[PDB]
This record gives sequence, structure tokens and C-alpha cells, in this order.
Amino acid sequence: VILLKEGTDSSQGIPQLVSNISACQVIAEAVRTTLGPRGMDKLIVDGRGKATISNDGATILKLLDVVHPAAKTLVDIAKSQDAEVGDGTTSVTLLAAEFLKQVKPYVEEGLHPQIIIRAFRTATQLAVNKIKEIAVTVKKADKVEQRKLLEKCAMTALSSKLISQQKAFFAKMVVDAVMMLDDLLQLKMIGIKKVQGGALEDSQLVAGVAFKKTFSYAGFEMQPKKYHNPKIALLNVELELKAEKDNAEIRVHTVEDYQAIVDAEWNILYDKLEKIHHSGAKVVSSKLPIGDVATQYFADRDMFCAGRVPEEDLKRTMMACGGSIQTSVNALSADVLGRCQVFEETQIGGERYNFFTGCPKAKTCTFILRGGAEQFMEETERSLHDAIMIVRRAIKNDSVVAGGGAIEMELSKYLRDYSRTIPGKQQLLIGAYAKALEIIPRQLCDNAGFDATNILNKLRARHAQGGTWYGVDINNEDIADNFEAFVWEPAMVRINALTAASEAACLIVSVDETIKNPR
Amino acid sequence: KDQDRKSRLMGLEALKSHIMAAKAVANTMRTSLGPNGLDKMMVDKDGDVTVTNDGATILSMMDVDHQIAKLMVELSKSQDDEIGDGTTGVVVLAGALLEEAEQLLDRGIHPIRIADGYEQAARVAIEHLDKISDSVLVDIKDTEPLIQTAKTTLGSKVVNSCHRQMAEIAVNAVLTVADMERRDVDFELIKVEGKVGGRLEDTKLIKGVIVDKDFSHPQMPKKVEDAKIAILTCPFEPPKPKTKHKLDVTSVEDYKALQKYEKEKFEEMIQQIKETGANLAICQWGFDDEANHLLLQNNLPAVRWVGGPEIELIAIATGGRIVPRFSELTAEKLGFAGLVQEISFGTTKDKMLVIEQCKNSRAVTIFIRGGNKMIIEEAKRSLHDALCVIRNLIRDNRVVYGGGAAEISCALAVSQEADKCPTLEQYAMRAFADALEVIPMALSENSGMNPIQTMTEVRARQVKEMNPALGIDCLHKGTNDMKQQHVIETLIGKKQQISLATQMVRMILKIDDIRKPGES
Repeated sequence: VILLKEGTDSSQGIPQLVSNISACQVIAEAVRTTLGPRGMDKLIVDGRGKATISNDGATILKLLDVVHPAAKTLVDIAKSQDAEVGDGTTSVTLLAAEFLKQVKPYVEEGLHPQIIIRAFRTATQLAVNKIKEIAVTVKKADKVEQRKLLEKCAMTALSSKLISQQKAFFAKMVVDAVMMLDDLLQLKMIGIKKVQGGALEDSQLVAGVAFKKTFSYAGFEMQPKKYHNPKIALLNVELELKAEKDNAEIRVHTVEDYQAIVDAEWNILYDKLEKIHHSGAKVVSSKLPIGDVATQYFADRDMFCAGRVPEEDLKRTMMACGGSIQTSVNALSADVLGRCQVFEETQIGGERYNFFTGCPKAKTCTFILRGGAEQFMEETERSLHDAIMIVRRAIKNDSVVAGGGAIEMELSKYLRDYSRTIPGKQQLLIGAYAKALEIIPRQLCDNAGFDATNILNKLRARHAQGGTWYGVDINNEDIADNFEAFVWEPAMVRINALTAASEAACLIVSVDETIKNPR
Repeated sequence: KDQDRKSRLMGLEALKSHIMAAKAVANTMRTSLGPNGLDKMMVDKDGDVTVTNDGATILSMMDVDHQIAKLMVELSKSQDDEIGDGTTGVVVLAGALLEEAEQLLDRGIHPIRIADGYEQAARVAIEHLDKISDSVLVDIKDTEPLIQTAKTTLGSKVVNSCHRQMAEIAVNAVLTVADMERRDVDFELIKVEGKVGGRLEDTKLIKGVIVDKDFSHPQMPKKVEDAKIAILTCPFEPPKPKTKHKLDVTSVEDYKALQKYEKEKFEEMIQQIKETGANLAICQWGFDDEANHLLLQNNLPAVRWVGGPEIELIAIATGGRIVPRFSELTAEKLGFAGLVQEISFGTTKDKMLVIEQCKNSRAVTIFIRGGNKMIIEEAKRSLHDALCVIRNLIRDNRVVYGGGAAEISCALAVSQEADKCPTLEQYAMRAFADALEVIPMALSENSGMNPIQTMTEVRARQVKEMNPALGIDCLHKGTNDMKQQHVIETLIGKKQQISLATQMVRMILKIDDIRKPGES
């Protein structure tokens, strides 16, 4: 009759911590096979039936939203890693769940959780100091211009792909796209467009914002394509003759009235056309299509009009020119108008593409993909987003370490030899922390279809001989040096990966009970 | 959110489940492949009954809620603008690649490693097609062989009777919008239409914009030699709106007044024609019996009751402009056309508006007649294939011999290159050679012959008997060697057939998991 719980579900002690460790392995299992450039994809359907295919771990975790209390802890730390950096959320998730798996059999033996926290704090501090000593700063080294070093790092992620034959041309396209930007670099700045048909080497890079230009309507042989300082107009208005936005419907019995009805119908449209000409806007773009009648008035008044432009391309242009998108034509004025240096309409792709070159406020550019099908461009597109960040990070941070689990192996050897020198219960816990770092080089072998046993056994035995930079090659199956292969990652990013992994692992251990208030 | 009842599966069980759902689509269209393929009955959501073997129609009408099956439908959508022939053959080939891949999964081969073997073996098959290919129109422009080749593929459809007439129409249409020297053909400029009644031999090719509309008066000139085109949204008469009339009389004073506007506006709007200099008048609403009078003596043609969307179609081809109000009239907005004629079909009067440039224009539309709607609809997709074949014949003169001779010859080249690939992808190249053998094998089953017995003999003939490739006879003609039977398919259609099939197999094998929320 009278109880303390009355619907309250709570458990404490060892079974509470063990239940949380099993829940954290479910989160890591989903992003487990997505690690590596060659990792397999996933398919997530929403409640409305929309399919989503992405290999990025940060995107998958946002669509999951697991309601388990301990699962929300790793997801929140993963989102914090994606906002500050944008890569490594999979590495943080795997290391966080692997730390709990190694200490799982020790908790069932009666070991107190606070002692385990003491090991994760001590071993992490030794790993941070070891990385800073082994890190090497390579900038002007070997008297090579950064343009060539960034080129070899660009074709690294582009190697052994469908474009692997023409990748020598695409390697310079990634370098040229980054160099056009200012000291402020971000991935969402550079755009990528897909055009079906044509050879691979025909892919064009434009310093301005380009769009497909689906507009086929009237105004041919007019609207000059070369301007000096045109006023860029951004309007969502629909100028079509027959349209639902601008029209007039009036019925009467007097024939004389229909004369004023058809005239006032065009006069309402002319008032919106004259307002655009009054503001002095030269280049006039619109998201909604524009009819043939409005194009004739612009040709008579010497005005450029290009319609059917996507809104995303307008916003990338709005930031490029420095103008603003205004829905109504009455608010169009010099405040929302943009400017550009050189405008030209090219033949690229067989279809006219308009682009704004030399905008003072433009930090963005546009790269066009050319391939035989969509799968050629889609597989290449995912590789280009990673290729740009490789060029972006190498300039920002000069001190870098090798990827492919190369840095994970050196830390496992140093911490294993040091753990033997500390008498206490810390010897078994630090030793387990060293074997927990083996998950990074192991998952790269399984996702690549290789044999994880033969590679790790041959790789671990090689580090005993003193080789520091050796790691796993995702293309050929063998041990290889990732430093001479130019597989690099920033040192500060990898250091924050261990700190975020250990800090998230201590939170799950530090919780011995889950209190749920019944509602 | 909605974690309960969420589908969760992985490992080899999820891959075999995706292959099983994909083989259900391939086994469905495998029987309809070829001219002897069995038809599929279709019950529309409204209760209609349609029966056709067209592969592009089957995947469109089939609604499957399975995610992997929806990806197979998205493949045929892009192929219709490229091949249009082996659309059924790709799905059969895609199902053959996944069926052989199921055997390799039990051996422990990783799916990504399997997807690599197909891409490596695909480049060998594509390279082999260029060696065994042959040209036709190389270094010459001739319409005679272009008609004979496209006529063979059209014989399997409902156009079989008029098959000779349909081939000549597609030749002059593609040559009109595109020159054979540039070898660049735009399929969007070539339209297609249809109307019930008549026969299939009544199909006429017109260079220009064409809609079905008649003249305001029957005695108007049947052919217009001068080029003047007035495109307006209003007829020449007392003004009327563009939507609805709804005549409601008030008193007798207003009725007698309208009669004063009659005689005033009848002569005023017709004299505006001679003042501007127009001849053919195009307007949304037609003319009454009074307006046709004055147009008889001056020999001024006109078109009555023009549809709303059909107004913009004439201004694009003829180059004219739309004039919504009478104050905007002028000579610079007048259209241009070579000749405007009225062609009546048979005794029944269609009275279609025919606008021609008396030359080769950039816009052509094929207007197909026929006795049944299900025959005309099938005649539309049949001619759509001939438009795509001739498009590929002009863009690429090199062609290969169909009937299975191409898929069998590639199976021999890939099988020999397998021993040169010392790695685990060797097994993927062997399964790719056997999967190409399904297309020629499916043609033997639909023709009422032993699939295996016929297939094994043909493979021996391409080696022992003669080096050149030989095909399988589906129609039970005289003998093999389809080169004599004049069965030929385009080379680009073969390159995109195995390429689009390999791309989707690689896409399916890379998805090991599907996540959808459950209803709770």
C-alpha cells in the first residue's frame, strides 16, 4: 500500500553501470562501419518516408535521437565536436564506447568506479604530452611550394577512385578553390554543382556563384551579358503575364468596361516593372519564373533579366554581392542592390550559366561537376568535401600527425611500457586504456575488406622496431608509412579527440544511479 | 523519437534481404524481355485496364514500398533519356549481378570488395564492344539505311502494319531540328501528339508548331503564301474577356446599344488588319458569323477558339509575340512562317492548323493517328524508341549486332581476363561473366526453346565455328547470324546498359542497414 517508489524506477550499484555500458555500445555500433573514406553507407528514413544516404557520422547521430539517458550523453558530446570542428565525431564515439568495454570485466570483479576515473585522467595527460613531443611541423620543408604539397594531399583522398585516372586535374581544382578564398576558410562557402554529361576533365571551376539557369523564355538576342558595375536585384516576385500572384478577374455586362479591365490588368504589372526600372537595377534575378511580356519591357529599357534561380543560389549570391533578398518590389532600393566586377555568360556545359566575378564581399565560389552519370559525380562530390578540408587544415595548423591509426599505435606502445612501472591497481587500468586505442586501426581494416588480424599483428611488431609513423593503408593491403604517403591530420584536433573521449567516458562511470521522476 | 518498432537489421541477413527484394523485380520483367515477351496486365487506380509489354511503363505503374526496390525504379527514369531500348534488359542484368553476388557472400567476400570486381570487369566489357563494333553512315549522309534499321525494332509493337511509314517520319524529323554534320540532336525540340480515329498510316510530320484548331470561316484560303501572324488574346469584334461571357440582359436600351457597337467595331477591327498589314489572325476566342464576312473579300485567314496554353506555343516557333490589348498592335510583333495550310483528314473534318516554315526548323512535332487509344499510346512509346535510336545512330555511327551476340561475346573476353587478376576480385569477374549470359538466355526462354541448350551452342559457334559473334534467333527465322536478319542496336545503348546496371549494384551492396521509425 505505502511504498517509497510508487512508480519510480531506479537502480544503483554495479548493475546500473553495466546497463549503461551496454547502451553506449549501441550508439557506437551504428557509426562503427562508417569510419574511413571507403566505409559503407547507411539509410535512414524519416517519419514522412524520405530516404537519406550519408556516410558521415555527425549527420547520422542527428537523425537518431535515442531516448536512453546514457545514450544522450555521447550524442551531446558528438554534437559539440561537430560544431567546433566538424570531423572526428565517429572517432570520439568509438573511443568513448571502447573505453567502457575494456573496463567492463573489471567492474564486475568489485573494482571501485572512482579508481577507474583516476586512470582515465592520468593516462590522457600522458597522451597529450607524448603527441606534442612527437609532432613535426612541416611547412617550407624540402623547399617545395605549398601549392604542390597541398596537391599531393588532395589526390590522397582522391586516389584509387573512379576519377583516379583524371585525379591529377582534379587535384589542382581543390587547390585553386581554396586559394581564391580569404584568410577566413569554411566548407559551406565553396559550392558544388552537378551537370550530367561530358568528360571528367571538362569540370569547370568558377570564382563566382553559378547556377543551372533553367530559364528558356523570351529576351534572346538582348540583355547584354557584359556589364561593369551593375546593380544586382534580388526579388521573389513573379512577373509572368498569366500567373496566380499578379492577375485580375472582373466580370460585367458592359463591353466598354472590358476595355479598361484588360488595360488595368497590364497597368498593375507595369507599376511593378517601372518600380524595378526606377531603382536603377541592372541585373534582375528572380526565383519564380518570369513571363515573356516582362522580358520585352526589359529589352526595350535595356535591362538584364534571368529567372528561375534557386533560392540557395540567391543566398550564396546575397552574401557574395552584399545585397539582400526582398520579396516585394516596392521595397527594392539601393540598400538591397548588390554589385560585381565582371559578368559573363558562358557556353560551359552547352547550357548558359551566369556567374558574378569580382564581387567585393564574395568569399564563395562554385565548382561544376562533369561526369557520365550521377553516380560518378555523387561519389566524387563526397570526396571533394573531404579534399577541401585537407587543404584547409594544412594551412591553418602546420604541426600535423599521420592518420590511418598511425598515431594510435605509438600511444599504445608508450602507455603499455609505462604502465608496468607504476605499482598499484593503476597497472591493469592503464594497460586496458592502451588496448582500447586499437579500435581505430582495426575498424579501418574491416571496413576496407582486409584482414584485421594479419595487419595489426604485422603493424604492432613494426612499432616495436622503433618506427613511429607507420600505419594502415586503406588502398593496398599492407603496412605503410603514412608520413611519406602524405596522410596528415592536425595535431590539436587529435589531442581534442582523446580529451573529449576520456571526458565522455568518465561521465558514464561517474553515474552510479538513475533517478526518474514519474510523469 | 519513435525508437520503438524501428526496423533494425544488419550483417549478411540484411544484404540477402535486399537482394531478395531486388530479385522480385528482376524476375517479374525477365519474362517480358524481347519481342516474344509476355504482356503484363495493368489495372489503373480509376479502374482502367491496360496491357503492354513496355518496360518503361511496367516500372512506372508498379508501386513497391520497399526502399531498395524504389531505387530500381529511379534507374529506368534516367535510362529513358539515354537508351530507351534495354530498359528491361538492365533490370534483368542488375538482378543477375545480385543473384550471383549472393553465392559470393557465403564464401566470406566483403561487399565492397565485390563491388570493386564488377567495376573492374565492366571496363573490360566496354572496351570489348568497341573492337567488335561496326559503322553504317560513316563519311556519308544517307537516309536509306537509316529507315531500314529502325524499321526492324518497330515491327514488334502495334505499329507492325504501318511500320514502314513510321520509319520515314522519324528520319526527316531528326534531320530537321539537327544537322547530321554536327551530330548533336536535341530530343526536347522533338514533340509527339496523338488523336483517336483514323489509322496509324494517317500520321503526318509537320515542321513547326501544330495544334488542332480550325479557321473562323470554311471559305478562308486553304494556304497562306505571305507571312503575317497576329497573335492576340482577344478576337477582332466588340471586346470580350478571356475567361467567361455570361450574358445577362438588363433593359432594352442596353440591348439596342450593343447593336451600335456591332457595326462600329466590325469594320474598325478589320481595317486595323489592313492598316497594320497582318494576314493570319490568331486569337483566344473565335469569330462570329459577322466577322467572317469582311474577311472573305480581303482573303484574310484566321484561327478561331485557340486554347490558352496553345497561344505561347505558336509565338515560340513562329517568333511572334503575344498582344493582350488592341493598343499594343504593331508590325514588329507579327510572326513569321513559311506557309500556313489546312489539311483535312479523310471525310471526317479535323481541320487542323498547320504552320510550316517551308524549310528545316528547330521545332517539329509528330502527330499520330489510330483506331484505338491503347494502340496509339503504345505507338507513342514505340516511336519514342525510334527517335532515341536514330539520335544515337547520328551521334555515334558505330553499332554492334544485337540479339544477344553482344552479351555473349563480352562473356568470353571477361572470362579470359579473370585469370590475369591475382586477388579476391577474381571471383567477382567470373560471376560477372555468367550474369551477362542471362540476357541471351532469357530471350531463348520467351521464344519457347530450351534456355540452356540454345545458349551453350551459340557460345561454341563464336569460337569453334567462326571468330565473329553470332546471335540467338528469337523470331524463329531462317538461321543464326542476325547480321543477315538485320537486327542491330546502338553502341551507346550497350555502354550505358552495363554501366547503369553496375552502378546500382554497387549502390545496393554499400547499404547494410535501413532505419525507419515505427508507429507507437
